[PDB]
Amino acid sequence: VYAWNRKRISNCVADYSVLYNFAPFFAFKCYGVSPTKLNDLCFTNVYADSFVIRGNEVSQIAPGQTGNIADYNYKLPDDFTGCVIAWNSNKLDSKVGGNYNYQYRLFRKSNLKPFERDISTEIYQAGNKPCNGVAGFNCYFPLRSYGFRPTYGVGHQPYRVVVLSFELLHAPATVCGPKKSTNLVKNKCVNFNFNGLTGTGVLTESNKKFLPFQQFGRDIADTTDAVRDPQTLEILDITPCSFGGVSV
Amino acid sequence: TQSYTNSFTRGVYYPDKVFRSSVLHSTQDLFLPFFSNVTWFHANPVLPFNDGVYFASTEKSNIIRGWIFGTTLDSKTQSLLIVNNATNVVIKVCEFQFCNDPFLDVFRVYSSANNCTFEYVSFKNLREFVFKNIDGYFKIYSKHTPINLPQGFSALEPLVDLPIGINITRFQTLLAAYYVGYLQPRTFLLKYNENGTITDAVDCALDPLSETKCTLKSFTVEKGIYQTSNFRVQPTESIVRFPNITNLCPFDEVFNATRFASVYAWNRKRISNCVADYSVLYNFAPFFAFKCYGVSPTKLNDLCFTNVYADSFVIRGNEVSQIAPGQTGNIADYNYKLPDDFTGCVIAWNSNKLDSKVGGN
Amino acid sequence: AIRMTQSPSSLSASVGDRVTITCRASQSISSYLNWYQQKPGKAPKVLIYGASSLHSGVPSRFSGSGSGTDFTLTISRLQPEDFATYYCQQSHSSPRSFGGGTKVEIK
Amino acid sequence: EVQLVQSGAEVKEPGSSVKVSCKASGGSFSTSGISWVRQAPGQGLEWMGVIIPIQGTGNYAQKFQGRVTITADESTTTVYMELSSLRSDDTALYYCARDQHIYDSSGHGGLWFDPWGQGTLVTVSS
Amino acid sequence: ITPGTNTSNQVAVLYQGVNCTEVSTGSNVFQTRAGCLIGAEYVNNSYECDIPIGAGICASYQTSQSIIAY
Ligand SMILES: *[C@@H]1O[C@H](CO)[C@@H](O)[C@H](O)[C@H]1NC(C)=O
Ligand SMILES: *[C@@H]1O[C@H](CO)[C@@H](O)[C@H](O)[C@H]1NC(C)=O
Ligand SMILES: *[C@@H]1O[C@H](CO)[C@@H](O)[C@H](O)[C@H]1NC(C)=O
Ligand SMILES: *[C@@H]1O[C@H](CO)[C@@H](O)[C@H](O)[C@H]1NC(C)=O
Ligand SMILES: *[C@@H]1O[C@H](CO)[C@@H](O)[C@H](O)[C@H]1NC(C)=O
Ligand SMILES: *[C@@H]1O[C@H](CO)[C@@H](O)[C@H](O)[C@H]1NC(C)=O
Repeated sequence: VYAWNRKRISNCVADYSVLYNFAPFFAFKCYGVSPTKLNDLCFTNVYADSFVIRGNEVSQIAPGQTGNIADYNYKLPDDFTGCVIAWNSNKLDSKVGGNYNYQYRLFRKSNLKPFERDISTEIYQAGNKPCNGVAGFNCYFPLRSYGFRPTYGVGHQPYRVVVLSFELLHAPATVCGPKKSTNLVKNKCVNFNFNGLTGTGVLTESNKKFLPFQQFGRDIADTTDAVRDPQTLEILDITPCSFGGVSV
Repeated sequence: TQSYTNSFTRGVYYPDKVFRSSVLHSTQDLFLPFFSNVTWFHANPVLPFNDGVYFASTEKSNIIRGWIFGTTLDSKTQSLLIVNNATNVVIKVCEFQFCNDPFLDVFRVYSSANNCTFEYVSFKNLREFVFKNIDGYFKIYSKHTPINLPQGFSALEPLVDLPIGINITRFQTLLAAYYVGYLQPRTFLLKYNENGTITDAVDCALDPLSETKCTLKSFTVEKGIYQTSNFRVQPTESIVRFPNITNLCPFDEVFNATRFASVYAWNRKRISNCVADYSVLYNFAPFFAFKCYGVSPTKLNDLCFTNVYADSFVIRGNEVSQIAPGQTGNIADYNYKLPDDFTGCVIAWNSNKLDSKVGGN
Repeated sequence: AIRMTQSPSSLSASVGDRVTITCRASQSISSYLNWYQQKPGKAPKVLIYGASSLHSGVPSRFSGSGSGTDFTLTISRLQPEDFATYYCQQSHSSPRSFGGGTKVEIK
Repeated sequence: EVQLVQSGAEVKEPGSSVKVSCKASGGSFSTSGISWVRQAPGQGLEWMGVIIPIQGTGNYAQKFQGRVTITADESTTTVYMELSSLRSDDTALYYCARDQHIYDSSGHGGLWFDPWGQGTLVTVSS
Repeated sequence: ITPGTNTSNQVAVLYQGVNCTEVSTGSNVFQTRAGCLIGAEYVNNSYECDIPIGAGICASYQTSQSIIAY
């Protein structure tokens, strides 16, 4: 957990409905998004951060949490949008004599910033007496090994955790769900869906001066008034179709 | 050679990649404050980084070429090297061993280059760059404008975004006179004209007039008296006062009993005159989480209670849901009832290995 | 830079007697003192750690106490197999300085 | 508990170096300090240095710095101590021991060396 | 207190309901029943009210022009 692995996912179509076939977990824990809607969205990037904790600490893998893990080992941002997947791995990560291949950081001078990894093995100095790298009074070793055994209770058994963080920026989308894209229809009232941005309106050719890095435009009420087509990089103006009041 | 200069209004960049036209938009971000104090260098330690760097160079022949970012710059950690050939920009994050006085000859910078986890390849002129390392991206904004620091305005369009998450604290310039400023978390009011270009900006914390301009959400302010803000005196230090108590609370004997009581004759223990560390309760029982009502489990160590009561018993699984305020059932009616205004924590763990016998317990 | 001084260096007692050995530190080491028992031709074994705790398997006759700069190891009833050399070690800070060592002999 | 087994005896000359192995049976490796304690013939014990295998380096007392090198082989679960520039005062029994360092919450309880090797007699022949 | 930005960027500040001791800050402090007025030169003359400050004190922008309170 103190040296949690991180993998970057980009330039691919992500089908989140096969994640049930890879790990024997019971449900997602998705913050800011719903697990069933993941296949209908495009994200600029995905990050899969994997590690092992024990049962008690699975509750700490969540935005706004505090503890040993959330402070010194693995911290999630308060504005987190993603999904946490944790499953019991007592059959794999537990030995009869004890599994001491998994460790956690117990002491640290200050709390971790979100998504910060600290792999320093320096001796922690609780007091003022210098340690000079040697354990002693008020000189602790910050890393402590979990002792995982098959006879431990469900709260003390190992749990494998994978955190998926969805970077949804203004950049062009790179990770999308399986979704076939139809032909572009202009000058007609249609239900459009650009990279998961859904709406209803009339799409017209535009002469707005989008800079090469921009991808969409907003309005006074933060309503998307222009878009960039993901395939043919042109600028489309979105207009409400047609409506009015009718008096008798 | 280190001189000092006023930055005037230089250093405004597009904070987002959303197109806006003919609008005044308020954004809080790392900006270089107006009329700041920039350091002017002439052609050597390493400058700090802080929250961001604004680099400016009035040049004509591209003498300055590259930059170095990192924390120790001694191959003990990953460092960012950004150089450029006649056309190709070379960006590397190897664990370089930089020389004391890096320079370029018309390469004598890093004697070693190991563990490269990322590689990216792509009148005077005033070139302005803003480097900031927020989130997990190293954002570089650039703007080259012909001059003859001018008392004018020009926005800096974004140029490069790199997913490198290298911790950066120090940086240095590489060449084969330049201005440096540091970004601070300021609130700005930006003006997008008809073509979507930032043409003016107001720094809301510069002076009372700019506070008025930002409060009105406008650049022109009419004659009158405007209620702008509220002045407050901020605290100087923190004071903590807790009672004189040294004994530790006896949570050992509650969770580690040989046999728990029956639910109808539930055991109760009183806890007082002690310091209770609720972070060791995880080491006594193999439960999965607390169920705290009126309080949060992580905050328990920051509170003082007049008394604590630990009521212990054994039920079966179906009835664990009944140990909660407002519940009804056999247990909540005839055995163990909790008040509707309950403030506490319920801890339940399976004990099938202890409380179950082959013939029945 | 912390030194440990023992007293006496060699005491001769009989079986069933009470043996008291003192271990003094130049400066306070809290409760980071240990007592080791070494028999000739063999590696030392732990008897007291933390100045007040008994290791698993240690007979109840051994007892240690004290804190700060004054410490004492006490054997309530001496035994024929309790004649050995006793070393006191401080775990306060580097270096872990062993005492001069007290040798318990038969009267 | 954990069992420690060392290598055999060594006979050397002043100005040479000696490498002594200490193989742990196992159970807390890469987090347990493998301390080395030497004992001169007829003299008291002396602490040379300690190594935590995950640190990679080795810490030593302010009497052996500069001529003692301790390294750990994680794959073989063996700790190696290399004492260079041997002299007359380097003839002793060389034990390897494992630290525990149980601390409750304030400083009560300290380190102790429960497992010791059988001892590696190193003789610096003249 | 400000004349229009078309006229001058010089402004005066009124800290409402505080004594002129609990107070960017010029050496032109003045004590009105409405608060502490910084940046306005009090004048013994009286004119028509231009910018009402309160409790009978008004401010204007008049001549080398500056903000005066009266
Ligand atoms: C995208 O794909 C369409 C057809 O699949 C193709 O006509 C178009 O050129 C492609 N554009 C890009 C930028 O890949
Ligand atoms: C910038 O700070 C220096 C001292 O660090 C000071 O001498 C200089 O006057 C400042 N710049 C301005 C424009 O006042
Ligand atoms: C926008 O660009 C056009 C292009 O000629 C120019 O005429 C116009 O003045 C620009 N807008 C502004 C506000 O300058
Ligand atoms: C500027 O605004 C003031 C309002 O206080 C007005 O009296 C004056 O005539 C204006 N001047 C110009 C040139 O618009
Ligand atoms: C301000 O305080 C001083 C003493 O500190 C007092 O003499 C004076 O009357 C006060 N004035 C007002 C307006 O509060
Ligand atoms: C106003 O007059 C009083 C006395 O009549 C005098 O003390 C004071 O200084 C005058 N104020 C100014 C600004 O001249």
